Amino acid sequence: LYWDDLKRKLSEKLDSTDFTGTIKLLNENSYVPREAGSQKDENLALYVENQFREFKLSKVWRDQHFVKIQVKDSAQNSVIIVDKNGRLVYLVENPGGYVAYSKAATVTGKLVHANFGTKKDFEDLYTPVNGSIVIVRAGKITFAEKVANAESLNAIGVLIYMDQTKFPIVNAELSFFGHAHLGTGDPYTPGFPSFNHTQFPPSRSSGLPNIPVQTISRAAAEKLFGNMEGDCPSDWKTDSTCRMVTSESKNVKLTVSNVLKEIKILNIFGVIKGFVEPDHYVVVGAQRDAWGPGAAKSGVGTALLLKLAQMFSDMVLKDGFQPSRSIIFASWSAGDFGSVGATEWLEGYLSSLHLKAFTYINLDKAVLGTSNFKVSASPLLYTLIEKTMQNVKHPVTGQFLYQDSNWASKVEKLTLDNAAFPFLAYSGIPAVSFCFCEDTDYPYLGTTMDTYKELIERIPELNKVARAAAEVAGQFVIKLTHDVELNLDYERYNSQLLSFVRDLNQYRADIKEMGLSLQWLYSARGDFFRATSRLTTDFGNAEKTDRFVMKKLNDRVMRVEYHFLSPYVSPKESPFRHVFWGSGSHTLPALLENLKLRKQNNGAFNETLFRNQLALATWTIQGAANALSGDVWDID
Amino acid sequence: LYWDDLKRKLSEKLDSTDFTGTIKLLNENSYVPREAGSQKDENLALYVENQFREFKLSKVWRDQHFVKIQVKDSAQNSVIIVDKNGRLVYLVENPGGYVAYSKAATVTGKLVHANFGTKKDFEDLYTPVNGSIVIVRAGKITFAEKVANAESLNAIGVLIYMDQTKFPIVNAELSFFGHAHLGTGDPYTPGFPSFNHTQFPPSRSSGLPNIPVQTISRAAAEKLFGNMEGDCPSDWKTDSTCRMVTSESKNVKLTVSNVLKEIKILNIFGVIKGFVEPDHYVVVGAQRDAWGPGAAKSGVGTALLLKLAQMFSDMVLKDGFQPSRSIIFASWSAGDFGSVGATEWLEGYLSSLHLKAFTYINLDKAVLGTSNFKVSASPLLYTLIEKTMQNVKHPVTGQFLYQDSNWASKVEKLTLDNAAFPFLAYSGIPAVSFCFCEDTDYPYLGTTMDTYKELIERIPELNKVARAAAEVAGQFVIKLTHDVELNLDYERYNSQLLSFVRDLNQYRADIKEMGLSLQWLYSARGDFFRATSRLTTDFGNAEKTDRFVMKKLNDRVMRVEYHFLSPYVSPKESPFRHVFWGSGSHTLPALLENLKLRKQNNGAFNETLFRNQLALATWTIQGAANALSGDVWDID
Amino acid sequence: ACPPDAHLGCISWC
Amino acid sequence: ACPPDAHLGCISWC
Ligand SMILES: *[C@@H]1O[C@H](CO)[C@@H](O[C@@H]2O[C@H](CO)[C@@H](O)[C@H](O)[C@H]2NC(C)=O)[C@H](O)[C@H]1NC(C)=O
Ligand SMILES: *[C@@H]1O[C@H](CO)[C@@H](O[C@@H]2O[C@H](CO)[C@@H](O)[C@H](O)[C@H]2NC(C)=O)[C@H](O)[C@H]1NC(C)=O
Ligand SMILES: *[C@@H]1O[C@H](CO)[C@@H](O[C@@H]2O[C@H](CO)[C@@H](O)[C@H](O)[C@H]2NC(C)=O)[C@H](O)[C@H]1NC(C)=O
Ligand SMILES: *[C@@H]1O[C@H](CO)[C@@H](O[C@@H]2O[C@H](CO)[C@@H](O)[C@H](O)[C@H]2NC(C)=O)[C@H](O)[C@H]1NC(C)=O
Ligand SMILES: *CC(=O)N1CN(C(=O)C*)CN(C(=O)C*)C1
Ligand SMILES: *CC(=O)N1CN(C(=O)C*)CN(C(=O)C*)C1
Ligand SMILES: [Ca+2]
Ligand SMILES: [Ca+2]
Repeated sequence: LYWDDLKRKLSEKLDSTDFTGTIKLLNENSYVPREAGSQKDENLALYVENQFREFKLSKVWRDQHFVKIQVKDSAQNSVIIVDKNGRLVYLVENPGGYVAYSKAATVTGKLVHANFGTKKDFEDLYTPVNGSIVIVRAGKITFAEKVANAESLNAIGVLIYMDQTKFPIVNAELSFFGHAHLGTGDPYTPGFPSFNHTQFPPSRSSGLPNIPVQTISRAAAEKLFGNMEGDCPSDWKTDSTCRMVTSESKNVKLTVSNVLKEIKILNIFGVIKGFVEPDHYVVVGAQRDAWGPGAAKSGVGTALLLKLAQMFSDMVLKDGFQPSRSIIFASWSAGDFGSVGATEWLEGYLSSLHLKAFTYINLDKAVLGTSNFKVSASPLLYTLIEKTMQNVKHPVTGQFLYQDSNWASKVEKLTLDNAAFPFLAYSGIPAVSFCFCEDTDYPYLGTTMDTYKELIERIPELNKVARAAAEVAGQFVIKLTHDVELNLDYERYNSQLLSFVRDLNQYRADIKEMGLSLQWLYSARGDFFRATSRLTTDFGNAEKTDRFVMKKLNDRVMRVEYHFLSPYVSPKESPFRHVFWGSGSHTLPALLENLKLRKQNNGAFNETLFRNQLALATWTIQGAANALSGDVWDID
Repeated sequence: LYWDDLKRKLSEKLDSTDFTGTIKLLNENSYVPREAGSQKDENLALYVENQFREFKLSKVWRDQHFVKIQVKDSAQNSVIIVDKNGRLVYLVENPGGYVAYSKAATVTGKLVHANFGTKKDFEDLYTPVNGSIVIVRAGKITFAEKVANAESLNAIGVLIYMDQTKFPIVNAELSFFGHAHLGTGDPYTPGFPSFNHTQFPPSRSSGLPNIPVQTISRAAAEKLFGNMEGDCPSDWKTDSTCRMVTSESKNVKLTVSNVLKEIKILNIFGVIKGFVEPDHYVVVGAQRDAWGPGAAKSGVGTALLLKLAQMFSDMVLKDGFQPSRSIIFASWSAGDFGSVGATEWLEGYLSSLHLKAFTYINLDKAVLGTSNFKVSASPLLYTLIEKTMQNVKHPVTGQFLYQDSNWASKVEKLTLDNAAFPFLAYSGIPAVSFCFCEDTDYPYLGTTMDTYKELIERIPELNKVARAAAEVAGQFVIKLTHDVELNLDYERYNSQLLSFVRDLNQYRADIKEMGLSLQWLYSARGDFFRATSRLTTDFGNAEKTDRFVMKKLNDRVMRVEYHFLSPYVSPKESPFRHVFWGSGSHTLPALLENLKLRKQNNGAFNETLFRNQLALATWTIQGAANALSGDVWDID
Repeated sequence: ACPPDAHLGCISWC
Repeated sequence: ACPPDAHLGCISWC
C-alpha cells in the first residue's frame, strides 16, 4: 500500500471513531479523581490494559515502579495574616489543593508580588525579596521554576494564585494542584530507575526546593491584596485588586505540611510489531493520572492513545497495513508529579532504547481550544510536521493547518512539564507535542473543574477537534513507520547552528579580549552543513529497493539526535544533556548566558567555566559532523 | 576462500617476511632515540606513513595533536645526603633519566624503603612514611601508582631504582625514564581531545601527582643504602645491600626540575577497507615513540605493525583475501607518557567509533623472551585466543601454545600502562595484548640499552619469535574480519559474573546487617545467563547466508562490551567507566573494596556510597541482560 | 461534583 | 652508543 492508500484508510477509521464518548467514559466516577497511584488511577490502568488486549495488539505489558511523592497530610495547610508581633489578625485560607515536593515548614515575613516569578520579573522588582514571602500568578513557567528563582533570591516561601484576567473563573474559591520539583522523574532516584533492584539508596535530586510553596484561591489572593500597598505595573495586565507589598504592620505566615509516601505506579504498554525492522520503533504516550478529574489534562490524551492503538490495530488486522517499524503505545502514571512514569521507563530501559526508539509522540493536552495549532519538537521532525499540516484540515474552518510559511522559526522548545522533554533532552529521542489551543491557557488545568462538562461546553466541536488531533498523530505514525525513509530531517539542524553562531557573533569583542577565536566553531558548522549535503546526496543515489544501503543511511539519521547529547557530563547529575534542548552548564544557551555576563562585568562571569564550555560545545558539534560524515578515515 | 586457505596464505607470507631486518632498521640512527614529538619521532612517523602508501592500503592518513608534557629541563635534578642541619654530606647522583609529570620541587626528609610501593607494601611497613621520602624498586605496578600510594600516606617524594636481583644489569649506573600520571592521555585535556578546536581550556587531570619523583641508578641506590639501617624483609627477595631507613643523623634532599612543554604529536594510520561491512572495523596498534632507542618498547611493535599491514595488503591485492569488515593500522606517539596518542584519538573520534570499532589489538612489547606466552584481554576475546593458541606453534619448542586448560582463569586484567586499557576501559572496545615473555621483566625497558644488539643477543631466535607474534595477531585479524560470525564470545561474561557474586557472597552478613539483599543481583546474573543462551540459540538457528538476520544478531554482540560502561558517571571525570575493567568508585572491584572495610569497622567504610554502588552495579548488570535479551517488550 | 468516594482517587490526604 | 645527534631524538633537555 502507498501513502495515499494509508491516508484514506486512516481518514475512514477517524470518521467513524467516537472521541467524545471515550472522553466522557474516562470522566466516569470509577476514574475520578485519579491522582497517581490511587485506587482510581489503578482502575483506569486496568481498563486501558484490558482495552489494549481487546484490540489484539502484538503484545500488552505493564511496568511497576515504587516512587516517593510528598503529598498533603492531615495537618494544617494555612496562610494567615499576622500583626508585627505574631498575633493572628485574620485567617486567609486553608487551601484545598497543594504543591507536591514543597518543603514542609512554617514561615512568616512580608508578602511581595513578583508577577509570574520569571528571572526578569525578579530582576525588575523594586521591592527586595531577600527574607520575605513571594506571591506569584500561575502561568508562563512551571511552579518548580517560580520557586527556584525565588529561592535563589533568598525568598522564604511562595504563594501561587490564578488571577481573573489570565484565568477567567467565575468561582473565586477554586483550589489547584502542582509540583515544585525542578526536574522530572522520582526526585529520590535521580538518574536511575525506581525499581526494587536498586534497593532505593539514599540519593536526592538537586531539583527539590528548600522553601515552602502553596496554591491559594483568587479569593485568598484578593484578601491578601487588601492588606498590601503599591499598584502592580499595568504591563503585568493583572486585575485591579492587585498590589505589590504587605503594609508596614502586616506579615503573613505560611504553614505547609506534607508527608513523603512510597507509591506504586503503573505504566501500561502495547506494541504493534513492525513487518521489516520490528526492533526499531516509535513511541506514542499519554499521561493517565491527575489531581482532580483531569479531563483535559489526562483524559483527552488517554482517549487518543486508546483510539490510535485501536485504529492502527484494525488497519493492520483488516486493511493490510504493514508498518516496517514497530509502534509502542504508553499510558504513563505520575505525569502530574513531573513526567515521573515516563522518566523511570527511560531510565530503566535506556540500554534497550538506544538507537532503537527513533521518535516519541506525546498526546497530552492536545485539545484545549480551536483557534491555534501549536507544536513543539525536535527540528528533526519539522518537515514531517510541515507536510502533515499541509494535508490535514482545521476542524472548524475547513482549511489546511499550514497557514504560516515561517512557522518553524516561531516554535518554542519543549519545557520541563511536557513529557516529550525527557525523551528529547535526556534520552535523545526526537520528540513532538502539539495542541489545538487558544491564546489563553485552559483555566481548569490542575482544578476540580477539569471535567467533560466543562470541556464540551467550552469546545462544542470536541469530537471533530479530537479527530483532527488523532489524524495529526496517526499521519506521524504512518510516515514514521511505513516508508523506507524515516521522515527525520537532519538538515533542519543547519539553521539551529546558524542561529547559535549568529548569537555568539554578538560577543566577538569579548572573545577577542580573551585571546579566543570563533574559527573552529565556524568551521565545525560548515562541516555539519557539508555532512548533511553528502548524506542527502547518498539518499538521492540510493537503490531504495536495496535494504542494506537504506539501513546504513537510515542508521546515520538515527544517530543525529543522540550525538547532540553531551558526552562530558554525568547523566546521573545532569540528565538533560542535549546541548540544544537540555538544562545545565553544558548547553549552548548556558554558554551564551555566561558570556553575556561579561559586559555586565560584575564578577558574575566565570571565565574558566566559559573556556571549558566553548571547548566542549565546539567539540560536541564537530564530533557530530564527523560522525554524520561517514567512516573515521573519511573525515577531512 | 575458507579459513584453511587464509591460514596457509598467512603462514606463507610469514615464512618469507623478515622481522629482525625490520627491527634492525628501526634501530638506525635517524630513529634513535625517539622521545615523543622529537625530530626523530617525526622521522619515523614519515617513514611509517610512506611505507603504508607503498603497501597501497585503501587509505593512509595522519592526526596531529598538541599535548602538554612535563620534561626534564636544564636545571639540576639531584639527590644528595644532608646532615641534620642541611649541610651537604655527599652528592649521590645527578640522574640521566627522569619521571615525566613529576612535581618540580626540592624536598628534604628521612628515606624509607617501601619495596615496590603497593598498597600492601605500605600497609605492612613498620616505619611510618608520613613526612618522609620513599624509595621503591621498579616493577609490579606503574610508577604513577607507586607515587599515588605514597602521596596518599603523606610521603613527600619518591625515588625509583632497579635492584640487581629483579633486574640483572651489569652496568649499575644505568639511567631510566617513565611517567607518574595516574591516567592516560594528555593530563591537560582530561576526557576531551587535544585539538586546536578546543583552544586548550584550563583543565587538569586528577591523576597528576603533587610530590616529586625521580629515577636513580642502582649505584645511587646502593650509596643510599650505605647510609641506612634495617634489613629488608627476605620475602622482598632484594639484594643484600638493601636497607630500610636513613640513619638518625642523615637526611636526603631530592631536587627535581622540569618544564611544561606543548608538543606536537603524530598518529599515522592506514586502512584496508572491508568488502561487505566496511564501516565496521578492527584496530591494530603500536607505540612508535620512546625515551632511548626503545627496540623492545616500540620497535618490535612498530615492526609488527608494518609487516602486518604489508602482508594483509598483499593478501588482498594478490591472493583474493576479502575481509568483510575493515582493518585500521595505527602507529601511536606519546605512548611512553601514558598512551597519550591513542587516548586522544579515542577521545577525538568517539562518536565515529561507537559500535563501529569492535576490537583492538595492541602489539607493544609482544617479544620480551621465549618462555611464556602471556595474554590480557576482554573475556569477549578468550575463545578466539584459545582457538589461536591451539593452532599456532611455539617458535622454540614446536608445540602448540595451548598447554594449559585453565589458562583463562589465570589471565590478569589490562593495566594503566598498556595501550589496550583505554580501548577497553574508556571506549568499551574489546581489546587484547600479548607477548612472548620470561618470568622476569625485560630489564632494559625505559633505558638506553633497549637496542637491537641487546634484543637479539638475548633472543637469538628473534625472527621466528616475531614471526609467531605476527601469526597470533594475523589470525585474530582474519577470524575477526573474514567470517560472518565475529568470534566475540559473549558467554564468557557468565563466569565473570559468577566470580563477582561469589566474592560478594562472602559479605552476606554485612549485607544482612544493613537490611539489604542479594536477590536482585542473583536474579540479574541469571537474566544475563539466559540472554546469552537465547542469543546462542538464535545464532544456531540463523540462516548464515541471510545477511540481515546475521547483522541483527551480530549488532547485539557488538553492544555487549559497551553496556558494561557505567552510564552513571561523567566520562570526563571518570574515563575508565567499564564496571569490570575500569577505575573508580563505579567499578565492581571498588564495590568490594568498600564493603571489605566494614569488618575493619574503622569508619573507613562508607555506607551511603556502598548503597549507591550496589544499586548502580545491580542495574548496570540488569540493563545489560535486558538489552542483550532482545526488544524492550520481550523482557521478562 | 466529584463522587462521594473521591478519596479513593487521592493519595493525598482527603 | 646513541648517535652523536641523540638530542634531536629528545624533547627533554639533553
Ligand atoms: C518493592 O518495594 C515496595 C516498596 O518498598 C514493596 O512494597 C511494600 O512492601 C512493604 C513490606 O512488605 C509493605 O509494608 C508496603 O505496604 C509495600 N509498599 C507499597 C505497596 O507501597 C514491595 O514488596 C517490594 N517488592 C518486592 C521485594 O518484590
Ligand atoms: C568557575 O567555574 C569553574 C569551572 O566549572 C569552577 O571550578 C571547579 O570548582 C570545583 C570546586 O569548586 C572544583 O572541584 C573543580 O575542579 C573546578 N573545575 C575547574 C575546571 O576549575 C569554579 O568554582 C567557578 N568559580 C567561580 C568564580 O564561581
Ligand atoms: C594549534 O596549536 C599549536 C600549539 O598551540 C600551534 O603551534 C604553535 O603556534 C605558536 C604560534 O604561532 C608557535 O609560536 C609555536 O611554536 C607552535 N607550537 C608548537 C608547534 O608546538 C598551531 O599553530 C595551532 N594551529 C592552528 C591554529 O592551526
Ligand atoms: C560517603 O559517600 C557519599 C556518597 O558518595 C559522599 O557524599 C557526597 O558528598 C558530596 C560532597 O562531599 C556531596 O556534594 C554529594 O551530594 C554527596 N552524595 C551523596 C549521595 O550523599 C560522602 O561525602 C562520603 N562521606 C564520607 C564518610 O566520606
Ligand atoms: C480529597 C478530595 O476529595 N479531593 C477533591 N478533589 C476532587 O477532584 C474531587 C481533588 N483531590 C484529589 O484529586 C486527591 C482532593
Ligand atoms: C639527551 C640525551 O642524549 N639522552 C640520552 N638518551 C639516549 O637514548 C642516547 C636518552 N635520552 C632521550 O631519549 C631523550 C636522553
Ligand atoms: Ca529515577
Ligand atoms: Ca585528552
